[PDB]
Amino acid sequence: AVGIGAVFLGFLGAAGSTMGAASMTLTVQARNLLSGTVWGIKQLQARVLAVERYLRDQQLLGIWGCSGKLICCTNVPWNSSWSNRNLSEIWDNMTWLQWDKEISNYTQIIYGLLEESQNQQEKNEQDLLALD
Amino acid sequence: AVGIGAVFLGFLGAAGSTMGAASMTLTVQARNLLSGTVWGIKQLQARVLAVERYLRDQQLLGIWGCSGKLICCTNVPWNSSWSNRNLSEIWDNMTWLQWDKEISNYTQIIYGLLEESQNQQEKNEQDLLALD
Amino acid sequence: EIVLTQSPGILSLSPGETATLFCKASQGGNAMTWYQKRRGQVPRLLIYDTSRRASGVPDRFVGSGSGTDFFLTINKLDREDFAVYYCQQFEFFGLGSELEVH
Amino acid sequence: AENLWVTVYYGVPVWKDAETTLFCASDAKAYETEKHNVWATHACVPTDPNPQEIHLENVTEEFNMWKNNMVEQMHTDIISLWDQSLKPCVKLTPLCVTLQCTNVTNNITDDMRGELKNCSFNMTTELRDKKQKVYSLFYRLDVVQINSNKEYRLINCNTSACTQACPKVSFEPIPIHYCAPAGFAILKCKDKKFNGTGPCPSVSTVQCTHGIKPVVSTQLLLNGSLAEEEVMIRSENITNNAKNILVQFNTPVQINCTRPNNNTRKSIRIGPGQAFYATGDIIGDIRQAHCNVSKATWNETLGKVVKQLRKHFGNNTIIRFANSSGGDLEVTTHSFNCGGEFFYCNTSGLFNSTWISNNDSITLPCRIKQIINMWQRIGQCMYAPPIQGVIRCVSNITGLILTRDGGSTNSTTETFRPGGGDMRDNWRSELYKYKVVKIEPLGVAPTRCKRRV
Amino acid sequence: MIRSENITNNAKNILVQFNTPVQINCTRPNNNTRKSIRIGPGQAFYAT
Amino acid sequence: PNPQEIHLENVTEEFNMWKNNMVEQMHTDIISLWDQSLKPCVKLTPLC
Amino acid sequence: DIVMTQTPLSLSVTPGEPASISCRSSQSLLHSNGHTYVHWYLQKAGQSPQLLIYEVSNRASGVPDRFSGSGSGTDFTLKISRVEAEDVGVYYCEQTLQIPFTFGGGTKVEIK
Amino acid sequence: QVQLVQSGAVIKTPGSSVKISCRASGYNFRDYSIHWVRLIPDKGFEWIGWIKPLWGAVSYARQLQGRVSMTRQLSQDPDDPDWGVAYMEFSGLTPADTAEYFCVRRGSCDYCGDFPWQYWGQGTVVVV
Ligand SMILES: *[C@@H]1O[C@H](CO)[C@@H](O[C@@H]2O[C@H](CO)[C@@H](O[C@@H]3O[C@H](CO[C@H]4O[C@H](CO)[C@@H](O)[C@H](O)[C@@H]4O)[C@@H](O)[C@H](O[C@H]4O[C@H](CO)[C@@H](O)[C@H](O)[C@@H]4O)[C@@H]3O)[C@H](O)[C@H]2NC(C)=O)[C@H](O)[C@H]1NC(C)=O
Ligand SMILES: *[C@@H]1O[C@H](CO)[C@@H](O[C@@H]2O[C@H](CO)[C@@H](O[C@@H]3O[C@H](CO[C@H]4O[C@H](CO)[C@@H](O)[C@H](O)[C@@H]4O)[C@@H](O)[C@H](O[C@H]4O[C@H](CO)[C@@H](O)[C@H](O)[C@@H]4O)[C@@H]3O)[C@H](O)[C@H]2NC(C)=O)[C@H](O)[C@H]1NC(C)=O
Ligand SMILES: *[C@@H]1O[C@H](CO)[C@@H](O[C@@H]2O[C@H](CO)[C@@H](O[C@@H]3O[C@H](CO)[C@@H](O)[C@H](O[C@H]4O[C@H](CO)[C@@H](O)[C@H](O)[C@@H]4O)[C@@H]3O)[C@H](O)[C@H]2NC(C)=O)[C@H](O)[C@H]1NC(C)=O
Ligand SMILES: *[C@@H]1O[C@H](CO)[C@@H](O[C@@H]2O[C@H](CO)[C@@H](O[C@@H]3O[C@H](CO)[C@@H](O)[C@H](O)[C@@H]3O)[C@H](O)[C@H]2NC(C)=O)[C@H](O)[C@H]1NC(C)=O
Ligand SMILES: *[C@@H]1O[C@H](CO)[C@@H](O[C@@H]2O[C@H](CO)[C@@H](O[C@@H]3O[C@H](CO)[C@@H](O)[C@H](O)[C@@H]3O)[C@H](O)[C@H]2NC(C)=O)[C@H](O)[C@H]1NC(C)=O
Ligand SMILES: *[C@@H]1O[C@H](CO)[C@@H](O[C@@H]2O[C@H](CO)[C@@H](O[C@@H]3O[C@H](CO)[C@@H](O)[C@H](O)[C@@H]3O)[C@H](O)[C@H]2NC(C)=O)[C@H](O)[C@H]1NC(C)=O
Ligand SMILES: *[C@@H]1O[C@H](CO)[C@@H](O[C@@H]2O[C@H](CO)[C@@H](O)[C@H](O)[C@H]2NC(C)=O)[C@H](O)[C@H]1NC(C)=O
Ligand SMILES: *[C@@H]1O[C@H](CO)[C@@H](O[C@@H]2O[C@H](CO)[C@@H](O)[C@H](O)[C@H]2NC(C)=O)[C@H](O)[C@H]1NC(C)=O
Ligand SMILES: *[C@@H]1O[C@H](CO)[C@@H](O[C@@H]2O[C@H](CO)[C@@H](O)[C@H](O)[C@H]2NC(C)=O)[C@H](O)[C@H]1NC(C)=O
Ligand SMILES: *[C@@H]1O[C@H](CO)[C@@H](O[C@@H]2O[C@H](CO)[C@@H](O)[C@H](O)[C@H]2NC(C)=O)[C@H](O)[C@H]1NC(C)=O
Ligand SMILES: *[C@@H]1O[C@H](CO)[C@@H](O[C@@H]2O[C@H](CO)[C@@H](O)[C@H](O)[C@H]2NC(C)=O)[C@H](O)[C@H]1NC(C)=O
Ligand SMILES: *[C@@H]1O[C@H](CO)[C@@H](O[C@@H]2O[C@H](CO)[C@@H](O)[C@H](O)[C@H]2NC(C)=O)[C@H](O)[C@H]1NC(C)=O
Ligand SMILES: *[C@@H]1O[C@H](CO)[C@@H](O[C@@H]2O[C@H](CO)[C@@H](O)[C@H](O)[C@H]2NC(C)=O)[C@H](O)[C@H]1NC(C)=O
Ligand SMILES: *[C@@H]1O[C@H](CO)[C@@H](O[C@@H]2O[C@H](CO)[C@@H](O)[C@H](O)[C@H]2NC(C)=O)[C@H](O)[C@H]1NC(C)=O
Ligand SMILES: *[C@@H]1O[C@H](CO)[C@@H](O)[C@H](O)[C@H]1NC(C)=O
Ligand SMILES: *[C@@H]1O[C@H](CO)[C@@H](O)[C@H](O)[C@H]1NC(C)=O
Ligand SMILES: *[C@@H]1O[C@H](CO)[C@@H](O)[C@H](O)[C@H]1NC(C)=O
Ligand SMILES: *[C@@H]1O[C@H](CO)[C@@H](O)[C@H](O)[C@H]1NC(C)=O
Ligand SMILES: *[C@@H]1O[C@H](CO)[C@@H](O)[C@H](O)[C@H]1NC(C)=O
Repeated sequence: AVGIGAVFLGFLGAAGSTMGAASMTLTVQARNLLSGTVWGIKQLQARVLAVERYLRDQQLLGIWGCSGKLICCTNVPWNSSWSNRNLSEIWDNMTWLQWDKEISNYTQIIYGLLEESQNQQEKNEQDLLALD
Repeated sequence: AVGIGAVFLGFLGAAGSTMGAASMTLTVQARNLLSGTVWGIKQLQARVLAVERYLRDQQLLGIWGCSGKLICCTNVPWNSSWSNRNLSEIWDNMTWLQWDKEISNYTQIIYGLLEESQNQQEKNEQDLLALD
Repeated sequence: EIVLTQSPGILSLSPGETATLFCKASQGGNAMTWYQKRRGQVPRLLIYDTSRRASGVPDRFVGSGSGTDFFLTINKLDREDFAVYYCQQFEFFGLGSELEVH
Repeated sequence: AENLWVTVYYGVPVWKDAETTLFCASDAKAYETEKHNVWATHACVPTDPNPQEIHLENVTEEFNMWKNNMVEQMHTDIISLWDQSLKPCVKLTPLCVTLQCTNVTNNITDDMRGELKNCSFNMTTELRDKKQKVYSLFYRLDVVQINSNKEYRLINCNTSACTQACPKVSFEPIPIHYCAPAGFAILKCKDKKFNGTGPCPSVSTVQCTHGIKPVVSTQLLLNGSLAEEEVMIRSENITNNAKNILVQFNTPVQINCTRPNNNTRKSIRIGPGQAFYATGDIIGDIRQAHCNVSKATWNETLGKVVKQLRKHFGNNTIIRFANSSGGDLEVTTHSFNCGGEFFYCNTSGLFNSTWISNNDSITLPCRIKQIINMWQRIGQCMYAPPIQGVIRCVSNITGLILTRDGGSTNSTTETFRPGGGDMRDNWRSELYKYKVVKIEPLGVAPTRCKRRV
Repeated sequence: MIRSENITNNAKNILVQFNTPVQINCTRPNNNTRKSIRIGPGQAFYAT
Repeated sequence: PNPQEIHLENVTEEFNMWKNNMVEQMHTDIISLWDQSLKPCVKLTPLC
Repeated sequence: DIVMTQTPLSLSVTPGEPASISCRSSQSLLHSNGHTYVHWYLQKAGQSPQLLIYEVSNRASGVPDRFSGSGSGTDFTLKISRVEAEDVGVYYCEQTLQIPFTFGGGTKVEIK
Repeated sequence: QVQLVQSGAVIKTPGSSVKISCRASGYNFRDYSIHWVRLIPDKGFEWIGWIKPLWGAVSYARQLQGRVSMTRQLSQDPDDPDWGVAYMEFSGLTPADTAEYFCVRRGSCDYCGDFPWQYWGQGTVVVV
């Protein structure tokens, strides 16, 4: 029939698959990220650590150009000193966990580059809107 | 004069009115949704239940096309097996509490339909942006 | 006072058949309870609120009816079910109908 | 046209029934009295002015008060903060000594019995070596006989050594405004004709309830929330005999309870910094503590509740009253608090009449008990200390807690009887207007617009 | 399955976990009637 | 490490130290953790 | 393997009386995406099976209210409300929640 | 489980007064009512009255007042707080009162009145 349990995977379902098939379904890891007298305080400090580290990822996402769009292009070019890999491989050769080792030095340079490339784009949108 | 207390209602003000007059003022139920040694823990588990179930509604809203727009069209058609009602009535005949009984079986089918209709629209926006 | 009247008196049957038991109240809009008492044993509950069942009662026991009429229909009669059956509303009991073998 | 599309709507008025933890709102005027002279005046939240009681036109809502929550939570936490005010107070273990008690100095007639016993015993001083010989006074409902001579002991000394109550704190009721947390509303039924269940066609939304007085009376509810127009009676199935009939009447009946012994206090020192307050001499006369209601007022109020009771049991029904056939001392009596001491009265001059369909005061002889076992927990009691001077209070009887009599005969009479029982039935006379709903925004409705690309 | 840290070490235990269970039948055959000695107010002490 | 003590040029600010808070909070909690270090310790009743 | 048992074996139904065919899985069939992955199929003898009820308590695009789906976790009932002459055939219960797809043993309904 | 154990059968004289224990065990005794049902031959069942054993508030039948009295005894120890015992002193007997006496209890059922009694006692027959 229509609707089967084969290609409709679950949480962390495509965790070994290639990036071109992991970016097909990103919402399944997205929605299970917030919901799911001293052992009540083990409940409190487990809950306010979940809603805190969710908001921290929604803030670093927020101050770039991506409010809730969940996939978004940007303006910074890709300097080959970061990864030096071909484009035609890294969407069907590697997998995401193999990528996260391959780049982990160069984050906080990209995250610093993204904020300035947004705030430069933000006021330049205003200067276009101000003259007209 | 200008500015009267008649049509400027309060919290849950239009709760019996029709949908065409309840969607006139939706912000009044919106803004009173977050703000307003053992009975301090009755304060803590009342606060982190308020900010948690607010973020849960802001996440289900977020992964559809509606970041903070508070009224937004979408792309899924309205199958008449859900409601089978006329359009010309349900904005001036019924009221919202009469609607919530009339549809409550068919939620989590609509909420599942909305995520796939966004993520299909999300990557197709990228494939339009990638070729040019 | 609420008075309860049981209809059939002695209802004699054979095992495997289906018996009905009709009990008539005198005040509408209430619940009903059906007590089964075997010969020389402690009575047990079968029905409360005119439709539900007690803990550990087979699903061949079913009761229905509202207003002033209340039925207890037993499908697929066993050999143990030939007992006295009692109505009860709030304190008042029926005099009890009897089930006998044929 | 027919190509209808889903449009979500955030922030939309609908609700479902739910139950979550509510909190206080003590009134801000009661904050001047310093550092918990009553329980929960610094612990929980200062209130707001002018709570936005706003009407909800064209709204009906199915209320309920018997399967209601928040009268279950109110019984839960009031038990708990009663235990919060006893953990600082002094444990009263070293008082379990074999007493030696004689009659109090009084004109002992054979008809009367000794209400107050003398009870001189031994008790350690602040030094661990020496043992002073001190005397006190004790009620007869606090000593039992160890069985020549006559030597008693405390009644709670078997199975439950239990604390004193610090005389800094006070057992007076202050108002408590229950408030819903963020995201929850409290619907309030404004109907002037509203029994227990049933759709209330005139509701209103608040955020904090009106001032509830937590009192503890078993029969004869006190000091709270009179009705609008008539005398309303309300129950579960009224042809049931185990569900109480919470009568709540319209004009108040003023009660005038007192205790005329002077009852001078004195402080016995248990050890290092642990005082124990015992009643010493009594100055004046040994008189019985009593209560008064006006006979012209009370009989007129029973004339009201015998009219509304005939609406459920028909006319020509000879309604009579009786005096709570049996039970413990705290249910056969009108048990209440007054100024810090615990009166147990005797409502048997009140509930004694018969009614057919065609200036002086009633004195109720009360009696006082010092140890207190409210809510009947297994290992607790609470020795309330004595208080100086003549004690007098004035309260409004607002509602009764009746109970029908489970007949099985073809009689006409229906002998109603008072009975306290569970302490929840007091707070169901205050929390029947309020239910708590959960605001559930983010609805969905079809209309004719599509998200353009 | 046997499993350890460095198996040529002598201070790390070898947690053997075997496949079919071996049923043990531990008992104590004294009848050992209890009784309650009262320490004070509401403090019982149960001694055999 | 190295707390970011960073200057605020062209800034004046009306300070106060007598109606200041946080010397009231510091007196409050130092009383309280002085009581935290005495609840494990031994009560000295039988020395009287 | 998960077991799909079908009750009863065969039913001789009158035209008009509500008929019920029940099937029970080995575990619950509710998935996190929001659909219950229990299905029902119609097969005539000498004819390929056709889907009737997908995503139960919702009808398909071409079947009327003569078929219905209801139940909960591990308990699934197919209800045939109004019987026609074409209602005869063998019905199958089948899960599309997990891999593999397991089918029912078959419930024959005939005419009287 | 819930178990209600009664007392044994007695032989009394006209003018005496029985006392029938009913020892409850297996549930918290401070919560649920205990009724008393008398079963007479040729008359069917007959109610007597309940006892709410938290405080001990009782209420009898209309035609048995002055002749019945129900007390209770709780369990005042935290080592075993579930058990308890209800009583019944049926005073002023008659040869027309020889019957079987049952102590019952409602079911922990919550859609369930006080009167649909689930667990019953073993039954005590009393001969006059
Ligand atoms: C709550 O309040 C009610 C109302 O007061 C109390 O009920 C009263 O209880 C007292 C004590 O039992 C009752 O007093 C007794 O009354 C008996 C009947 O009195 C009539 O008969 C005598 C002659 O027998 C006449 O002189 C009298 O005028 C009446 O016509 C008396 O017989 C009793 O006296 C006997 O006992 C005492 C004590 O041993 C002796 O001193 C006497 O000499 C005599 O031997 C006694 O007087 C009173 O009647 C009750 N009121 C009623 C029934 O309306 C409740 O007790 C109280 N609640 C609690 C828990 O106590
Ligand atoms: C004392 O009085 C109270 C109220 O005054 C009575 O309580 C009501 O009793 C009735 C009947 O027992 C209850 O009705 C039952 O409701 C169940 C739950 O339904 C809920 O949801 C519906 C839909 O939203 C609401 O309309 C409803 O109010 C409930 O909130 C149903 O499951 C029941 O149906 C079952 O039983 C009937 C009859 O046996 C069958 O026909 C059905 O097919 C099904 O098997 C039934 O409808 C009602 O909920 C109770 N509460 C209230 C507040 O009204 C007591 O029964 C009464 N007690 C005595 C001893 O007299
Ligand atoms: C029903 O409501 C009425 C409301 O009037 C209530 O009656 C009042 O109760 C309060 C306290 O319960 C009484 O207030 C007392 O008044 C005396 C005389 O003025 C004061 O001396 C008292 O102070 C004592 O407590 C202080 C702190 O503990 C001590 O420091 C001090 O030395 C005193 O010991 C206290 O303020 C008041 O007199 C009555 N009456 C009136 C007319 O207000 C009644 O109690 C309520 N009923 C119930 C059952 O709760
Ligand atoms: C409870 O019983 C005690 C024990 O008897 C009573 O206390 C004692 O009462 C007597 C008689 O009043 C006192 O004796 C008198 O003392 C004064 C002063 O010393 C003396 O001048 C008199 O000649 C007479 O001897 C005694 O002091 C007093 N206290 C003690 C410790 O013995 C007590 O009065 C009784 N309770 C009540 C409420 O009366
Ligand atoms: C409700 O009112 C009735 C009156 O009809 C009260 O009954 C009376 O109760 C008192 C005390 O319980 C009885 O006095 C004593 O009786 C015992 C024997 O039971 C005897 O040993 C004593 O010497 C003394 O006489 C009185 O006789 C009794 N009267 C009647 C007619 O029953 C009842 O107590 C009241 N209930 C409450 C809770 O106050
Ligand atoms: C409960 O109600 C009954 C019925 O009204 C009361 O019984 C009656 O009480 C009065 C007052 O005591 C009795 O009056 C008699 O008056 C004469 C002269 O004053 C006096 O000599 C008698 O000793 C008696 O007081 C009346 O006979 C009596 N009736 C009956 C049938 O007993 C009863 O008093 C009420 N209970 C309470 C606590 O008030
Ligand atoms: C309080 O303590 C005193 C001091 O021991 C007790 O007095 C003695 O009690 C014993 C035991 O009964 C007697 O054999 C002595 O003769 C008593 N001596 C004196 C001087 O009285 C006293 O019994 C204790 N109890 C009370 C109530 O006073
Ligand atoms: C604890 O002590 C109390 C006080 O004596 C006991 O209560 C009395 O026990 C006797 C037993 O001979 C009874 O005759 C009395 O009727 C009881 N008094 C009351 C007011 O009921 C009690 O039995 C002791 N034990 C427990 C477990 O509480
Ligand atoms: C509380 O009021 C409601 C509404 O008036 C009552 O509900 C109905 O009362 C009538 C009166 O006899 C009954 O015939 C109906 O069966 C009741 N229910 C419904 C759904 O209509 C209710 O009985 C009242 N309760 C009390 C204790 O008086
Ligand atoms: C209760 O007794 C006390 C003790 O005697 C009375 O208080 C005394 O009052 C007089 C004047 O009224 C003063 O001269 C005394 O100094 C007071 N004594 C104490 C110890 O305070 C009190 O008046 C009595 N109560 C009543 C209502 O008269
Ligand atoms: C209860 O006591 C109060 C005060 O002690 C009484 O109220 C007084 O009543 C008299 C008589 O009419 C009036 O002269 C006073 O002005 C009232 N004072 C106050 C403050 O109200 C009341 O009447 C008593 N009630 C009963 C039933 O005895
Ligand atoms: C007891 O009853 C009296 C009389 O109704 C109450 O006094 C009323 O209090 C309210 C509260 O503000 C006023 O609005 C009324 O005007 C008062 N009426 C009269 C006649 O004075 C009194 O509050 C009640 N409660 C207590 C504890 O005394
Ligand atoms: C657990 O298993 C692992 C993998 O089989 C073992 O790791 C290797 O074992 C061989 C066997 O001699 C060694 O030569 C290697 O040096 C080990 N390490 C690596 C990185 O290959 C490990 O020794 C086993 N542990 C135990 C206690 O048996
Ligand atoms: C252990 O000893 C107890 C105490 O005698 C035994 O319990 C008795 O059992 C008999 C019948 O089996 C009863 O008649 C007694 O009333 C019981 N006594 C008590 C105090 O309960 C028990 O049977 C013994 N254990 C074994 C395994 O035999
Ligand atoms: C990251 O940097 C460390 C040293 O700074 C280096 O050893 C490592 O190889 C780098 N990672 C990659 C993926 O090159
Ligand atoms: C929702 O489904 C239940 C059974 O699944 C049905 O009884 C009910 O009528 C449905 N709701 C609506 C509004 O049709
Ligand atoms: C003291 O109280 C008892 C209590 O029963 C009493 O019997 C006695 O008469 C009273 N008086 C005397 C002098 O003992
Ligand atoms: C009580 O009030 C009624 C009301 O009319 C009156 O008839 C009666 O005389 C009053 N007194 C009584 C019953 O003692
Ligand atoms: C009882 O009397 C009242 C008097 O107001 C009347 O309205 C009512 O109809 C009567 N009851 C009956 C059943 O007639």
